[PDB]
Amino acid sequence: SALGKLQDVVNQNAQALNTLVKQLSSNFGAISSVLNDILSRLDPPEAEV
Amino acid sequence: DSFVIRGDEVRQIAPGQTGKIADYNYKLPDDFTGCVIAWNSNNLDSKVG
Repeated sequence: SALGKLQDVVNQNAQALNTLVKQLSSNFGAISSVLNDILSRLDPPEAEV
Repeated sequence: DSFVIRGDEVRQIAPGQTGKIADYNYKLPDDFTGCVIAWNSNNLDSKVG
């Protein structure tokens, strides 16, 4: 518990990157989180929306 | 563009719509900025037999 500042900075950066990667896999109200499946299942207008 | 279609297939010739007429006869661009104007021609375009 002596190198707390540097470890905290590294942990914050890693946590931000991991949070961004997890947020990549969020629906945001869409049908699915993967675009290939959305393109396959839906017609071009609804898939585009 | 002029063409004689069936009454049931007037909806097909809209932007981003699919059907036999849409994909094999007349395709409307999804970004169509125009007017689909249709009227009955039963007297003019139907012949006995």
